[PDB]
Amino acid sequence: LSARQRRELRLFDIKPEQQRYSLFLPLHELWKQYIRDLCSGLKPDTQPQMIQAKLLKADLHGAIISVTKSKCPSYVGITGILLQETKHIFKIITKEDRLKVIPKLNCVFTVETDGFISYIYGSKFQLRSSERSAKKFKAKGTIDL
Amino acid sequence: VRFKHRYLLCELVSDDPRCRLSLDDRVLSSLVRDTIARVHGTFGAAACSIGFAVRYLNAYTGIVLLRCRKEFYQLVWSALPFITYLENKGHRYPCFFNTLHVGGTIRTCQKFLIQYNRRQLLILLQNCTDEGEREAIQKSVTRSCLL
Amino acid sequence: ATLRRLREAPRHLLVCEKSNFGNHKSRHRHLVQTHYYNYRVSFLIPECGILSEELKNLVMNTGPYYFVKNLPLHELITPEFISTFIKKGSCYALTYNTHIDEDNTVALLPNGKLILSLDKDTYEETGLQGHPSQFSGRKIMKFIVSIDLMELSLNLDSKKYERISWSFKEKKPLKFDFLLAWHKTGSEESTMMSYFSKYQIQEHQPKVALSTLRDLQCPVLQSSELEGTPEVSCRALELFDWLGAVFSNVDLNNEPNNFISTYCCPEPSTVVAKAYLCTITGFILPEKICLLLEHLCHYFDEPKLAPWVTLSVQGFADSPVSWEKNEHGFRKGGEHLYNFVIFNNQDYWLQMAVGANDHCPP
Amino acid sequence: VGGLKESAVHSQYKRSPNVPGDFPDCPAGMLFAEEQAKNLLEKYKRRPPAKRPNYVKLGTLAPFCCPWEQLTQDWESRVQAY
Amino acid sequence: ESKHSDPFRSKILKQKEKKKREKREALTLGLWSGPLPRVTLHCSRTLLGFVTQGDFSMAVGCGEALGFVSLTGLLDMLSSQPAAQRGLVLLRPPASLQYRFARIAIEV
Amino acid sequence: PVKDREAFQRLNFLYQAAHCVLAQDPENQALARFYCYTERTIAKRLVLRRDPSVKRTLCRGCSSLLVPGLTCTQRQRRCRGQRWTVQTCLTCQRSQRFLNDPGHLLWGDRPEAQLGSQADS
Amino acid sequence: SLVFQTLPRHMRRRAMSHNVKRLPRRLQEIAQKEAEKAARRCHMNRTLEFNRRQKKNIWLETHIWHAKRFHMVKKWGYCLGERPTVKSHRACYRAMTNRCLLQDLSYYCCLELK
Amino acid sequence: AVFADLDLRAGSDLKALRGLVETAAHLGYSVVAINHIVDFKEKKQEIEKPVAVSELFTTLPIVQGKSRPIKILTRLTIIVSDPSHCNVLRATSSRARLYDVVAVFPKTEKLFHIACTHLDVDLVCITVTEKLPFYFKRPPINVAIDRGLAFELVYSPAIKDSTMRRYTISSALNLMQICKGKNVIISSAAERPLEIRGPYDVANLGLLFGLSESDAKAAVSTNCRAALLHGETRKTAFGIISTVKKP
RNA sequence: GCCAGCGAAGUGAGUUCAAUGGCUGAGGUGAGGUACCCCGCAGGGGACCUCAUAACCCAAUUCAGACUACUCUCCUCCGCCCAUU
RNA sequence: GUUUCCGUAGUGUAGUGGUUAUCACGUUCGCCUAACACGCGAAAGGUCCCCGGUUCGAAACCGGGCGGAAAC
Ligand SMILES: [Zn+2]
Repeated sequence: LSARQRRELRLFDIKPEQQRYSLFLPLHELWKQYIRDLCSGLKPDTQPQMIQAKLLKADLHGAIISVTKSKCPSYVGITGILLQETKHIFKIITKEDRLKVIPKLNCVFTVETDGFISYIYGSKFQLRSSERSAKKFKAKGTIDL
Repeated sequence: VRFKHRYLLCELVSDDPRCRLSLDDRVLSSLVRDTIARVHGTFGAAACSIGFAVRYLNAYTGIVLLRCRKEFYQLVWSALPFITYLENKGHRYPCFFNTLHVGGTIRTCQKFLIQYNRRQLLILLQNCTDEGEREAIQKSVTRSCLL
Repeated sequence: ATLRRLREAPRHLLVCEKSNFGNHKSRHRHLVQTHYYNYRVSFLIPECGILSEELKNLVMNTGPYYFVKNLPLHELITPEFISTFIKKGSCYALTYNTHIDEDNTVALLPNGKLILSLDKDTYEETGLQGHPSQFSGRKIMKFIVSIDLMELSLNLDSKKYERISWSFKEKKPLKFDFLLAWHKTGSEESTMMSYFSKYQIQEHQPKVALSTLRDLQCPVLQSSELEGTPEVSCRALELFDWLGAVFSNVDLNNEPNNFISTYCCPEPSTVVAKAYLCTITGFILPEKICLLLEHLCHYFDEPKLAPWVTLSVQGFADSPVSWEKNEHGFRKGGEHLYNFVIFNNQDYWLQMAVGANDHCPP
Repeated sequence: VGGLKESAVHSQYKRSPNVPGDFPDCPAGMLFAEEQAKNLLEKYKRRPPAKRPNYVKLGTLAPFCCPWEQLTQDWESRVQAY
Repeated sequence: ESKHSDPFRSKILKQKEKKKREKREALTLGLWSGPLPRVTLHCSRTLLGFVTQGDFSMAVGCGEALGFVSLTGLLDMLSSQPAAQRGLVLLRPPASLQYRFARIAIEV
Repeated sequence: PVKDREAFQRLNFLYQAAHCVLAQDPENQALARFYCYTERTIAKRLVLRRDPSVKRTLCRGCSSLLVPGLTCTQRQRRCRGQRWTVQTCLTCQRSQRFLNDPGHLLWGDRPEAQLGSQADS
Repeated sequence: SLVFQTLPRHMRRRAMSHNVKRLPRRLQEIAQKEAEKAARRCHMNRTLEFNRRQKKNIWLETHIWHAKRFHMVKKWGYCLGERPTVKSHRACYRAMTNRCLLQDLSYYCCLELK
Repeated sequence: AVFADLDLRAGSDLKALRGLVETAAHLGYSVVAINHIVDFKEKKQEIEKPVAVSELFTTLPIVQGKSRPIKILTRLTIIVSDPSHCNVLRATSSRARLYDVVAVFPKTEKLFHIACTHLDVDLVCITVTEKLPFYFKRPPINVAIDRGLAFELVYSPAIKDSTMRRYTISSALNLMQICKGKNVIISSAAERPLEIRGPYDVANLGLLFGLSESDAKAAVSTNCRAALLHGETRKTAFGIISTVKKP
C-alpha cells in the first residue's frame, strides 16, 4: 500500500511539460470562480480578517503566485500557477513552457484575488497541505523577512 | 539555575572597645550600602545591593561576612578602605581589614576562621602573661578537644 | 564580565609608512587614485603669509559636484548613462544622508562596479546576488550586492542585465538623493546638466575656508625615525594627535585654575611664527588631490623656510566601500582618513586612520 | 581492585618497562606498536581540524612511535661515515 | 621552538579538488612516506630519544618520564661534558613547542 | 454543518479540477492522480460520508477518478450467477463488483433513489 | 537534612527509589517513613549462553566479577578489566603504598618441561 | 536595520505631543510610537478614536535621515495587578482589535508567568518604582525568547528623584544575569520636551546595563524590529496578511 | 509470582548557604593583503599585518547506552534555482 | 540527587477507558421589584501547554519537548 502506490512515482513526465501553458488558464479560471463562490461578498466593506482566515484551510491549487521575498535572491520574481503541493515544496509552471520548483523553506508568496492581495508566508505553511485544511494551525513566532 | 557568590571577611581592629559593642545588622547594612554611594555613584550602590546581605556577625569578636556576586565583587572589596566615621551616640573611629577573599564556599571560609583563631590565642600567651587568663585559655583548649 | 566591557577598548588601528616620492615602487599615487570618496581636504604650510597664485587657483577648481533629488536606481543602469559618463570617464554616485547601518546606501565605483549596501527588507525584494557584510550576532541585517556594469556593457541582451534591469523598474522602485560628480576624461564633452534635465539637479561648489594662524608651536621631526628619538625628535603618533587641534582652533597654554586644560604640546617643539590654514569642504574628486599632491611635492623645488608641509584628507562617515575592498561600517563612530607629512627631501609619512569595523591595505 | 591501567602504573612508577609491547623487540613490540598506531590514528581522524594542533609545524613524526627502523640507522650514519 | 615550513599544504588542495572532480594514499595533516631527510637534521635541537611511559609521578612529586634512547646519542653528549651537570637534557612534547629539562640517570 | 460546511467546497473543487486537466489534454494523468489523492485524504481526516455513485469511480486502489471511464476497460460478463459490471483500471489492476439486473431494481433503487424522496429540507 | 545523601560516596546507589532492598537495614527504617511522603522477564539457561560466548574469547572464571563493574576492552588476547567505573585513579596508588590491593593476572601462561 | 524606535508615554495636550515628535525627528528617530496608560482602578478603555494621527498632525514630519515621514503608531501599555482584570485584556482578542503593538505591565509572579507563556502580548514592561522587588525566574524567560516576546525596559530616572537611578540599574542587571540578552529593548517615556537623548547615546545606556559589547546598538535597531514585527502578526493574522490595494 | 546487602576517612574537577570554563602575549585552522625573502615553470613556499574561534549549556556518587537541545567547524549523501559551455 | 501527580472558556474543577466540549462562581441580558440583594433561565467568551505518531476521527492513546505542583 506504500510502495504499491509508489511504483513509478506520481511525478510528471517530459511530454506534459510542453502542454502550452495558456491552456492551464481554465484551471486558473476554475479557481477564480471558486473564491467568489466561497465568501460571496467582496466589494463594499466585507471583513478583510475573514478573507485571510478562510484561505488558511482553502485548497489553493491552480492559483497564481509571485515571490516577493525569499532568502535566496534567485527565487524572487518567479511567476506562475502551481500544480503539485507536497510537504515543504510545491511545483509551479511558469511562462513559455518550463516548470520550476520553489521550496517552502523561508519565503512568502503573493496571491492575487479579484479585489484582494494576500501574502502567504511559506515558512509556517507546510506539512502535507491536505492536512493543512484539517487541523493544527496555531499561533507561534514571527516571520523575520 | 543558581548564582555563584563571593564571601569576603573583615575585621575591626581599633582601640576604645565600646565601638565593638555597638554593632548591629541594621547598622552594618546601612553603613556599607551608604559608603558605596559615597565612593561610587548610584551604579555600584544598586549593582552591589541585589545580592548583598549579611550572614555572620559577632560584636564581641569582630568578624564581618558579606555577600556579593561574581560580576561585582571588585566594588565592595575596593570600598572597604574608605569606611571611616561610624557615627553613633558617641565618638567612634573603626576601620575594616580584610583577611582572605573566599570565592563562595562557606565551609572553607569557616576553616580559615579557625586557623586565624588558633594563631591568635597562641601569640596571646606570652605577651599577656596573666594567671587568671591562662586558665581561660586552658578552658578553650580542653573544650576544643571535646568537639 | 559586566565591569570589563565598561572600560576595555573600542577597535581602532593606525598604519604608519615612510617612503620616497622618487621611488619606482612607491604606491603614493595608487593609494590616492583608488580611494573613492572624499569630503574634507585640508593642507597646512608653516610660515606662509603670501600664498602662491598657482595653488590658489587649484583650491577654487576642485569641484563642482551635483545633487539630484529623488533619482531612481534604474536611471543609472541605462545604456545611455553608461556610454556618456561611465564608458568615457569615471562617474561617481553616493546616496546622501542615508546612513550605512540605518537605510539603503548605493555607491558607484570608477571601474564600473555598482556596489550597493541594502538592508534585509530590500535585499529580499530586489533579488540580487549578494553576501553578508558585518555580523550583528545571529540576525544578519545588512547585505552588499556588487554589480559590475562594465561586464554587462559587452552583452546588453544577456540574462544578467535583464535580471537587474527588471529588478529596478517594475519589481522594486528605489529613489535616492545622489551626490553626483564626473571627471572630464573623454573626447565628446557633455555636461551633467544636459542629461538630468528632468530631475532637480543643482550645481554645488566646494566650500573654501582660508585662514592664517599665528604663533604655532610645531614639533621637531626626523624623517628617518617613526618611533621618535628621546629629547631630539618626536613620534609620528604624537603628530597625528597634535594636527587635529590646529585645524579645530585649539592652541592654548597651561592654565592652573578651575578649568585646567591638560593638553600639552609634543616636545621637543619649535616656535613657528606663521601658519597657513585651508579647508576645502565638498565632494572632492581624488584626481584633484593627485594634482594637489604633486604640487606639494613640487613645493620644495626652491629652498623654503618651512621644514615640512601637511596634506590631510578626511573621507565621509557614510562611505560603503573605500580602499577597493574595505566595507566601512558605523559602530558608535569610526571614520577613514589618510595623511601626508611631506618633507623637503622627497620623503613622506603615510598615516592611515582606520575606524571601528574596518581593514587597511598597504 | 584495579585493572590493566593499574597494571600500567605498576611498572612506570617502578621504572621497569611494560611487558606487552612497550619495549621494542622483533616479534612482539612491532605488533603492539602498530596496534598502538591504529588507535590514535583513528582518534586523529575523528577530531576535525582547527581543534587539534598540527604536527608538521611543531615537530616530527608523532605520536606514532616507529621511526627507529631508520633512527638507529641514522645515528650510526653520523659517526661511522666520518 | 622556531616553527618549520610545511610545503605539503599545496598538495592538499590538489587532492581535494581532484577528489571532487572524479566523482561528478591518505596524506592529510601529518602523514607522508618520506622519513629519510628528517631524522638527520629537522628540528632546532637535535632529537635523540623518546618516552613510552609519560605521566606525572605520585611517588617523587613531579614529572617522571620513562623511555628509550641510543648509545651513540648518549656518548656524543657525554663526551661534550666532562664538567658539571651532565644529565640536564631538554625534552619537547609534540603537542607543545616548549623545551623542558630533566635529569638523566640510569639506575641499574 | 456550521464549520463543516466550508469543508464541502474543498472536496468537489479538487474533484472538478482533475476533469479540467483531462478535458484539455489526455494521456498525461499525473494531475488527475494527485487531485484525487488529496481529495481522499481530506475526506479521510475530516470525516465525510460521500455518495457511492461518485466513490465507485474514484478507483480506490491508489487514485483514478476519470481514467477508467474513457481509457480502461469496463464490461459486462457472467461469472457464476447474475451478471457483473466489472470496473478495472490499468494501474493497480483492482476490480469493483457491481451487478446489473432487472430483478433487483427495487434494491437498485434502495441506496441512491431512496434518498431522492426522503432527504427533505 | 537528607538521609539518602548521608551515606559515603563509595556506598551510593541510584536505585534506592525503585527497590528499597539496595539500602542497609538501619537506614531502611527511616526510608519506610520517607516512602509515605515521597522490560520483561528472562527465562533462559544463562550457563549455556555463556558457554556459547566462550567460543570467541577466553572468558576467565572471575569474568562475572570484573565485567560487572569495569570497562571491558577487547585486546590482543581476550577482554580483561582495564579501568574501574568508579573514579579510583588516586585511590589505587593510595591503596598500594599504605593500604592493600590485589589483581587478576591469569593470562600469564606456563610451560612445564619434564 | 530599522533604527531608533521609541515607546513614549505622554498624552495631555497637542502642544506637548507635537513637540515630542519634532524633537525625536531632530536627532535620529524614524519611527516614533505612542503608548496609552490604562490602569486597573478606573477600568476605562478609550480605544475607538484616541489620537487621530492624520487629523491632528500637520501633514509633514521631517527627519535628518532619509527625510522620510515618521511612522506614527499607537501602542498600548496596561498596568495589570490582579488576575480579575487580565480577563478583560484576554477578551480584546475579538472585541476591539486596535492598538497595533500591545504591551503589558505585570506585578505578580503568578501573573508574570501567564503573560510570557499563555497570554498573547507583544512586549512586557519591566519598571521598578518605589521599592518594588521582583524575582526573575528562568522558565518564563527561556520560552519568551523563542516565542518572540520582547521586554520594554523603560528607563526614566532623571525626572523627579535621583533615587530612581538605583531601581533602574538594579532590575536591569537582575535581568542580564538571567535572560542572557537575546531580545531586550530600551526606551524613554518622556513627558517634558527635553527628556529624550540621541540614539547614538542611548546604546551606551544599554551597555551601562551591559547586555553585549555590540548588540546594545542592535537592542534599539534589530530587537526593536523583531518587537514591532510581532505586533503585525498579531494585528491581522499570524500566517496570511491580506491587504486591499486600490490604485 | 517471590527471596539477597555494607555508619566509617579522603572521585587523574569533587562542591555541598552549592569551588572551577581567567587575563595578556604567541600559534593552529578558516577568510583577506603585501613596495618582503628564497627556490626559477607563467608558478610555489616562507616572513609580516588585519579579522573570525561560537551556539546549546552547566559537574553534586560514578560509569556504559538510548533520547533531546546545537554550529566557530570537518567528512559522506543529495535537492531546488541562478549563471556559463 | 529522589519520587509521584497535574495543565480544560476569566478562576477553581469535572468529564472522557477515542467521534458531543461543559457544571459551580463572575460578567451580559432576561425573570422579579417603586428601584434590590437571593432564586432562576440564557448568552458572549476555546491555542483543551506544544509538536510528531497510531487510528476512519486523539481534550483523551503513545513518544518527545517544555511547564507547573506536592513533600524529605
Ligand atoms: Zn489504478
